[PDB]
Amino acid sequence: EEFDAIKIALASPDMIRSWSFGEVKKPETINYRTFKPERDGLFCARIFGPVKDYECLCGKYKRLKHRGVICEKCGVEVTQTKVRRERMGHIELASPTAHIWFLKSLPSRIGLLLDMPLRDIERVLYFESYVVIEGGMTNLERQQILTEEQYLDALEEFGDEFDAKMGAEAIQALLKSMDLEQECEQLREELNETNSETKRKKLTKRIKLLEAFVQSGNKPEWMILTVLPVLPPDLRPLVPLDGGRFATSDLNDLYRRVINRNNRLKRLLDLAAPDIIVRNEKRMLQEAVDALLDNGRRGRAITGSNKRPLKSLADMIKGKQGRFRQNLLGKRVDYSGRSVITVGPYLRLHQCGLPKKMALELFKPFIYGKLELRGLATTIKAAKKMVEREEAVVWDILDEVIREHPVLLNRAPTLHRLGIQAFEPVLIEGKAIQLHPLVCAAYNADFDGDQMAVHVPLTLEAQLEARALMMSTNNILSPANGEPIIVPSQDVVLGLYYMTRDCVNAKGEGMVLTGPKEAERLYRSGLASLHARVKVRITEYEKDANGELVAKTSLKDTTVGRAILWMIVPKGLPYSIVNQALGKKAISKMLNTCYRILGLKPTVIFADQIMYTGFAYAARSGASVGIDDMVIPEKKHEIISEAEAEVAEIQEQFQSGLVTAGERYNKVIDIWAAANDRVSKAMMDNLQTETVINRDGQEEKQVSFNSIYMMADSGARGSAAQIRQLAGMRGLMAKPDGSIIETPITANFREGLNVLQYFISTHGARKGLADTALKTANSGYLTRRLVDVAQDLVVTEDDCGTHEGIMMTPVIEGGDVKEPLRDRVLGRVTAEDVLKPGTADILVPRNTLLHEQWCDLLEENSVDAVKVRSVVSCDTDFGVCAHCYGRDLARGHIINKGEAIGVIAAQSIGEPGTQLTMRTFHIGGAASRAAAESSIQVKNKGSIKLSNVKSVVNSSGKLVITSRNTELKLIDEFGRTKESYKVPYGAVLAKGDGEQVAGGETVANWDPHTMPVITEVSGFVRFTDMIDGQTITRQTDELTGLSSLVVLDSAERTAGGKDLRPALKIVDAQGNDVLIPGTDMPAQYFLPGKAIVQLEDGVQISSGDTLARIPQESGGTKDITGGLPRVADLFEARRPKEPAILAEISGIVSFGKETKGKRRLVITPVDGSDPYEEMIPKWRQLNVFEGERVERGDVISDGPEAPHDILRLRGVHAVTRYIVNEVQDVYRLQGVKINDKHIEVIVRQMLRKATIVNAGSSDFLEGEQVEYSRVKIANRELEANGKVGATYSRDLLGITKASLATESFISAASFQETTRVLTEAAVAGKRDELRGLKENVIVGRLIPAGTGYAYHQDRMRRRAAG
Amino acid sequence: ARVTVQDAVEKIGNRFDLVLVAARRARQMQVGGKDPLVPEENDKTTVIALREIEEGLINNQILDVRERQEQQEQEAAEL
Amino acid sequence: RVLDATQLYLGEIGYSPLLTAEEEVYFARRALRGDVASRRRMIESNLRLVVKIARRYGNRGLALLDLIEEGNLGLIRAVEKFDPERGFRFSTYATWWIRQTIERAIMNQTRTIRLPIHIVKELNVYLRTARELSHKLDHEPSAEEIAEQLDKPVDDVSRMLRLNERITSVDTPLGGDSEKALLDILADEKENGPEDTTQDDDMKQSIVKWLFELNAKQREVLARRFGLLGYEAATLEDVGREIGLTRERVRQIQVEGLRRLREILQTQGLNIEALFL
Amino acid sequence: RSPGVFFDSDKGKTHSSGKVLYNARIIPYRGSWLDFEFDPKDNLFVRID
Amino acid sequence: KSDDVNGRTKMYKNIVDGNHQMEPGMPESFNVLLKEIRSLGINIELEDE
RNA sequence: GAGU
DNA sequence: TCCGCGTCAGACTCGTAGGATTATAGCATACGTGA
DNA sequence: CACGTATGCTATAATGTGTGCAGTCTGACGCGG
Ligand SMILES: [Mg+2]
Ligand SMILES: [Zn+2]
Repeated sequence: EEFDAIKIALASPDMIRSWSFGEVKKPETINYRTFKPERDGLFCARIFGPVKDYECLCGKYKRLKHRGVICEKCGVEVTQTKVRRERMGHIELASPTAHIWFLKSLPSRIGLLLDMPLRDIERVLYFESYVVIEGGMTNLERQQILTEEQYLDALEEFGDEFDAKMGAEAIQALLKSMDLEQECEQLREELNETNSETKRKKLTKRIKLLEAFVQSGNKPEWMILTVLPVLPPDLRPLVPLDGGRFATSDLNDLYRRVINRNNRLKRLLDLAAPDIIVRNEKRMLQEAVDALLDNGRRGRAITGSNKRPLKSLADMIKGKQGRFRQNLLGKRVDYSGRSVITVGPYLRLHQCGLPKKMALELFKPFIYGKLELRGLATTIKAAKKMVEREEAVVWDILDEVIREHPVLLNRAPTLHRLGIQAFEPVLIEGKAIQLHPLVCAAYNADFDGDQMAVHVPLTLEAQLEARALMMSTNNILSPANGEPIIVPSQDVVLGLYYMTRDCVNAKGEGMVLTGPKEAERLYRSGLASLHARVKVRITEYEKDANGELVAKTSLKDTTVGRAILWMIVPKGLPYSIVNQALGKKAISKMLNTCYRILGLKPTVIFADQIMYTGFAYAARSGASVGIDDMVIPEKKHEIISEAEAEVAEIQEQFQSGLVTAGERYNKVIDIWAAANDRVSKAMMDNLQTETVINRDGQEEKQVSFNSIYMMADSGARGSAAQIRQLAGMRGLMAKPDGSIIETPITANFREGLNVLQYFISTHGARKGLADTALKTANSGYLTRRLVDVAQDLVVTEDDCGTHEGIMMTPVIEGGDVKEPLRDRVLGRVTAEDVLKPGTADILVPRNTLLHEQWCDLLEENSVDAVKVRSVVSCDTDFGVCAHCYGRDLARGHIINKGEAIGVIAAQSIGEPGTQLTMRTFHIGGAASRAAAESSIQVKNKGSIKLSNVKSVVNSSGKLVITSRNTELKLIDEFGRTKESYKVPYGAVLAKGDGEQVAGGETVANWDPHTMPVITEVSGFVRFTDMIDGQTITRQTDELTGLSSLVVLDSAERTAGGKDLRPALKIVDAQGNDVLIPGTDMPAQYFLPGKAIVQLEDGVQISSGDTLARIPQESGGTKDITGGLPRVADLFEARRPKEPAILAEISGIVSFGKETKGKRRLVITPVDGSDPYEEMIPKWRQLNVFEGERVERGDVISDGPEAPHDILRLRGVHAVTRYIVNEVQDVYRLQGVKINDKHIEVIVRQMLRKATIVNAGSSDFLEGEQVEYSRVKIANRELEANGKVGATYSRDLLGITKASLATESFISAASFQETTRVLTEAAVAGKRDELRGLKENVIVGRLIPAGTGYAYHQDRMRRRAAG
Repeated sequence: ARVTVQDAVEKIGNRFDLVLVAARRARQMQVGGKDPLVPEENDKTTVIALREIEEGLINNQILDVRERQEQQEQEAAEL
Repeated sequence: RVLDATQLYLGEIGYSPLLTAEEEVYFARRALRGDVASRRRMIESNLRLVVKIARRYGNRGLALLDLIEEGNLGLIRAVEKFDPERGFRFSTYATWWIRQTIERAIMNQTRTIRLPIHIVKELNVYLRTARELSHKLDHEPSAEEIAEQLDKPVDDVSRMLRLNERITSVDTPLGGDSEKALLDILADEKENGPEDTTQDDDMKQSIVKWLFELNAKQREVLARRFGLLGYEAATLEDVGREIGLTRERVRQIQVEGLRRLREILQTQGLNIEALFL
Repeated sequence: RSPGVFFDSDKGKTHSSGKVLYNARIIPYRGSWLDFEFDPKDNLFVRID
Repeated sequence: KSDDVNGRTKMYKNIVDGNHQMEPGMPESFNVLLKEIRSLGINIELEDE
């Protein structure tokens, strides 16, 4: 029953007969009258076994009294009926048949192995034409197709000494006679003469096929079927419905087809039929076999009366409905329930309300066993009837069993592991599950009718798995980011906000209280408001340098409310944390602080307390929503009438034919966009600080206690954006096009929209909602791919003993520090003794987990950058070490060995995308774009420091930059980067490089809706390849007549001017070119498509003038829909459409020759003196200027980088950090926290494989691709033995191909592409020894990770020692 | 032990091994009827095993010791 | 290039020459007398007739190609049993064999559960009767309305219309949503689930334990008869094979074991409690 | 979709050229569809069904 | 909980006997998978230990 | 059709 | 080497209802098992 | 023998399919000319 590994190989005719326990010779299923199996039919009991246990058909031998007996009368063995799902049969085919999977499933396999095109084989198979098997006369060569009339010619002339045949017989004979050995050596010899790239691929392909064929012990004959296996009856059942009807599997219709045509062929052969008829029957037989194996593959799938194509064998393995996806990696499960969920605010964090009726049924066997131990139930039938009657004593027993027994709650969809949590159940009368509020966040559960699923862990092991790993109290922190996922929301935040926040005097200002208990006493007595500003004596407890906690006592100036909340606060936390007015953002930091100082128990109790008090005071507060809470600013109608006269001015300027339609569109949209901000700001000043109505002496100003403001400000619910629509102006809506409507919604929701404003709202709304339903599937597919590629990766070792790691640096995207070095590096092993600036004393050690204390020290020392141990640089083979990974973010300490990290990583990366696809879309309505980045303003005074910039002074007297990627740093006094910006091309700098600037001053200024082409030289403009009609167009106006030129691209361009590049050439007064200073490049700026030009031919220019203005339409909502495709292209390692060029080797740059403008590059390094040339397109312009010391991987031309090139030139750390940063840019744009180490896991899996270029001491040799783990283990044994070392190159693989590259074919087939995977594995004779998780889940065994790592390593040592 | 398992995890260390050790002990009380060290206070075998590990009475190594002790004394008795 | 099995076959038959009366008789004389060529030429020439007829018997049970092969087999029997000396033409004679062979094959293969020709032909006459009845009775005909018309038993008519109930496919999904089909709801009835299996274990172990509490002789006369502890289920007279060798004394001791065991079930709390079971 | 005629065009079918290829479709209530369409080289083609 | 037919009944009896012992085997769907793949004419065998 |  | 045709993928649980259709002549002599 | 199941034979002349639908989905990645 327990086996070690699984092999797939080709089924021999002989092998198929081994499984068969009888030949089916009849289409008969059963007798119409006695529904008993028909003789030698598809359900024959004489072949597949007895229908009833230990009973023959005719009923001569019954029960175990006759054990192995074969009834002489009926011919049925008396055994278990179980065998009818087990025993197979077979069919003897009168003509051989091709196995469609090894014919149509590409690569052709049968064609690839004969080196015969597929078309050619089929023409042979359908009996269109003859194929030569052996022309002894070299006059006719092998595998040469002869038509009907070509066979008649050679037939008389040569005849005899040529054998050519037709149909499956021919190809099978051709396969049989081919000698794999001899042809192998022949092809190897041909490979040596002139191996062109594609010739060498196809030759190496057939070589590996021949080698693999001899190693597999598969024979080519077996590609052709002479014996056809029959699936067991119960696996293709014919069962009677209640209504006297029958229902049967489609396989039975398909088997019947095949048997009828095959037996008819036997008949036609016995009858010596004429050949055309024989042929048609052989075609028919091949059609029916092909239909039976894989229906919709070769042509039209054969249909039932329903129109629908019959489901074939291949279909039952293939796709979602197939065995793997549906019945084997996911299952229907016993001891499972589901119901509506509702709140249980009374519950503690480790509890859930479980309906009595539900729990009575889930724990049925436990109740029966306890009932027999109490002697209440005599037997199981009596126990059953006692529970059916629901007797009073049974409830007391049920109550006894469920105590200390954890149950699993699950919510769909299960995106990360927290989607399942364990609780201790609390029995409740009533049919809905009660959920703890604080874990609503992990489940994404809101009680608008949500339902959840219940699972009972049965075994002692399962119970302890639930209580220790999966209990809600044990799982607080997100595994994705080191952040507490359990955080108060909604009413809880509102209550605490209400209590902490202060008010002017109110009841009992400036009183003095003995303890927070006197404060509570005063409030509930009615002599003090919660917002009274009163001084109280609190004793806070601060932790000292050692374990001992220090207590201190002082007079704090807080309010009554804050004093009462201090009672919930544990001793150990400072009083100052509650002394501010508390919002959601402050309460999360409260919980974090609590967790790091006190630990788990205190945090859990504290969290519960916070929930109780939060609700309680929310309800006391009497907080409500009236229409008077939505306050319109008095100055709306003025702002709007003004903005309306303004838009009228530009409409009038359009009607005059001066301003173009596009300019007016842009300026009307700008007017309204500013009007909207002004109205919103007016509402928010009038609402935020509208309590200008206070007291004590005379009038004072304070925060408004308007309900909706409190809700938004606390972070309980709503935001300023929502309030804009409610009380302010709704704003500009977006069309389904994405384009924005010119006339915005002037009204708000309190005011009420009119028919047109509402109709316009609809578009955006429904686009959002449709995005939720439809896009969630692309995101989920990405989760699935990710999970599949990181499956196997588990913590295997403690310490790999590697010195390797990636040098991380602080992240400063935009301007605000997005990812601090500490935040990026926290809880990461520090590889290599990394000290302080002055290299003369070790600051930090080697293997040392970065703890919060250590990270705090890094900030005091101002560490620039740190080498940190990463998953990618781990040496552990078949997994990673705890050190290279670092902290389990979900635990708050160093990861445990055995934890299945890859799955965690893929879940962590995938979930946000999948969930954000639903968030800003059911809710996604109002369109609020923002991209008016015109000028950069510096805030901290400092010296201007530009990097990778090549500007040039203009006529005006300003530093105009002529570089694409230009960055602007902000050096301080000592000298360290504080702020960083992105200066685009053609930007005007106020000061130059090294110049000092003051705070709040525009350093850089430019136009956002335009990408200028700026010159580097002065003189006149020449038109080259700018023929009117072919490449450009022309349009004039009136009296004077200013014409603009618009450059057409390959879309709007004729076939005449396709190879013509349009460019504005610079010339001097004479008419000759103007050399660009210090280069042999005549000045020529190539204009791209849709480039608008105002200067016509023959116009004088200075350096720094704008030649043309390329439009920059970027009015998108970005959101998520658009980001995930970027992410998917990264993880799939797609080379971009115009990749940048990079230097392959270090040395000295030499420009060479040109093929009509196409740039050759004759590059000559110093030590590697032999030259290296590369062809470059004519129009692609290089950023660097030749004659240069180039490092490996210096950017030559601007463009996106292919991850493959990055790996190939600058190695692993380079490409790992490219993917990490580029992906993280997307998720950071959406405010999603994912640690780099997760993306680094997946990257490692992408870099699994490596291609060997040059032979080792093993049988690797040129061009084999093997796992890097295996070749490094080989290189360990080579170092010890010497011999020929193996030279190799690591290869990057996209997620999909990387998952298919795993040696495990069960894993590969279960993912996707299943037909192809199983043919490749079957032909290679591949054996899966089941190391991976997928594989073990499929066979229903113990996982090789987590709990299972103990048992699985104990098996691995049993395996190692015999 | 019931609500929070953190201190029990801090005794053994590996959550995964804590589960195996507490399951093997709970099986002893469930089937062998092996006597509890801590007062049960009406708790199930699983909880007793976790309390025993928290207080540091049960250990993978200690279980293996008492396994050979009792098995070897039975071998002695047979011969 | 044509890779359609049908178009290729139809092309092949197209290019064989159509026969005249005297050609048919000349070939056929030698064909009956055994001329390999003669039978082949007559068959290959008259394939086109087969296709014309198989095209009229379409959209029913099998597909066109399937029909054409069985039709060919009919034409073969016609060439084997043709009478050249009779003045009657070949085409007329072959028509019978091809229609005949096609109809007979469409009766055995058209149905997943093979219906014998007798049942099928019976049914067909009931059906054509029903068509005439429906054409004068506007509303469809009842089982008794058909039976009344044939003067035949209502059970005969109803049993035959029962056999006409056509199969449903297990794999055909329900509810327009290609989600769950019959397989996905149809439960294993033959193999019952673990509550029933475990009940039987408890029942069998209960009676085995009851014999240990009953008299040794009573447990060696009651268990071995029913085959509970013995190997073979014996009867009152057959318990004489073991050691009993009695007819009266075996019958008294079987029932004496039952009377003491009935009071063991009245006291434990079953008897009439486990009577409903 | 109402039977009749309809003039359509994928705006940049081949993303490489990005050329707008115009097409016509005659949609009957019963019968074969009749399609007219441009190629990149501006050659008018006809396709049935 | 699912396919293992031996496992489910044995487990049930263990639950009624208090002992929550795990007595697993092979899910019946995998046995089917194998039979389906051999019906395709691909030899898939278990190599034991 | 129910919650994403 | 580039157009063109082919094949392959496209979240997770929950609900509801059961199922449709056609038509195969008519009669005379065999083939097989129980009695 | 009988009851159910099968095999058989017809003699005007007849001699190349269609048939009922599919509705266009899409972005990607290989594979023959
Ligand atoms: Mg909801
Ligand atoms: Zn029998």
